[PDB]
Amino acid sequence: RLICINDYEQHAKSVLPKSIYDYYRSGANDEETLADNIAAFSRWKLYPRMLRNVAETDLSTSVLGQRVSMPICVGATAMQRMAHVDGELATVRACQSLGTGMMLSSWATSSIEEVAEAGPEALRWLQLYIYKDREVTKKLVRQAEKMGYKAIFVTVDTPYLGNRLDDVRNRFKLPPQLRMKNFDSGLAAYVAKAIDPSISWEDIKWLRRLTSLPIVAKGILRGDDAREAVKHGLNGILVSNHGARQLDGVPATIDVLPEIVEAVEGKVEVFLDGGVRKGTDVLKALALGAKAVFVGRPIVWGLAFQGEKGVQDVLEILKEEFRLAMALSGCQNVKVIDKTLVRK
Ligand SMILES: Cc1cc2nc3c(=O)[nH]c(=O)nc-3n(C[C@H](O)[C@H](O)[C@H](O)COP(=O)(O)O)c2cc1C
Ligand SMILES: CN(C[C@@H]1CCOC1)c1ncncc1Cl
Repeated sequence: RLICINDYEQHAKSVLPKSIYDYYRSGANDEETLADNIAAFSRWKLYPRMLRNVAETDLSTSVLGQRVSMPICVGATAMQRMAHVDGELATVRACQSLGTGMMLSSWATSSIEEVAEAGPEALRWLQLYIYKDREVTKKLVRQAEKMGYKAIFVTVDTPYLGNRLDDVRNRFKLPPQLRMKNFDSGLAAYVAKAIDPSISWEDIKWLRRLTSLPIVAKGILRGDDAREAVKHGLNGILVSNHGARQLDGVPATIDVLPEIVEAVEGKVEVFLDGGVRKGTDVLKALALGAKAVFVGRPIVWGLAFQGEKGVQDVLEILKEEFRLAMALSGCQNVKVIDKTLVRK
């Protein structure tokens, strides 16, 4: 049956209710950036070196000083219990098995404590939204700290929710038995009531003062903004267009990655998400300077197939495709993945 990430999506479309599949699949508006996040990877060509001795491939690396088994981590995707009854608990258990890290949504269908209890040994980070209620926001940060999460990924590209046309058509809502457990389109309305469209760099200053955990700015697409994040004492940039779900017609993340890596001058780690489906996508991102990549939708498709086992399968497929791509390119380890491997 399922031997690559595309097969898991096709499986998920066959088993999920349409409204849930569309919620997960959709991009904003005409979905131009959604297509481009994938197409852009294909424009970057690989220039492999031969005869480098690749018997001993080492995929291991580090994210914000913490060791991981591979530069492939789980990104925040809301409401995972819609895909499988065990939701985020299935995901964290898979991450612990694989030795990689999980970024937990602020809009998870499982709580910060529940997830730390299901994956105590797993590397775990919290994705944070700035709620208009700063007390709620602070409590999330404090819970993350108490529960052994290792970083905060603050999402900065969502002052309002993007317009995903299928969600509006299907009047998207959570199924009845589920809740966001830490507290038109139903989600757009929620965001407008709950999430602060006023946030500015002053609020980044507040958050930097609030916690000593590493903080990564998630959703940066300009070099100037990346340089402002470095100025504010943040510890990494996640180059992201929010899975093409926010402003449509922004570039692919793999296309803006080199500008952001250049802009930060090595002062903080730069990560990428958006369109990662294959081991060669991971290799291209690392050649262009990313430390690691995050995967969103592929994880949800793994849950839809088989909960924890299906998440483990998806991560193992990406791991083995990445191993093979490194080997065929002449790369023994991630430290030797260099800029001459790629050209557009
Ligand atoms: C169904 C879905 C739910 C998402 N939920 C969140 C969220 O709660 N918080 C967040 O910051 N980003 C959210 N994202 C954005 C993801 O963190 C990530 O940027 C994106 O999925 C990466 O692209 P990919 O799906 O092509 O791998 C979501 C993405 C999807 C597809
Ligand atoms: C044994 N494998 C997996 C290959 C993938 C195709 O057939 C076997 C590897 N082991 C060490 N370094 C790299 C690789 Cl790709």
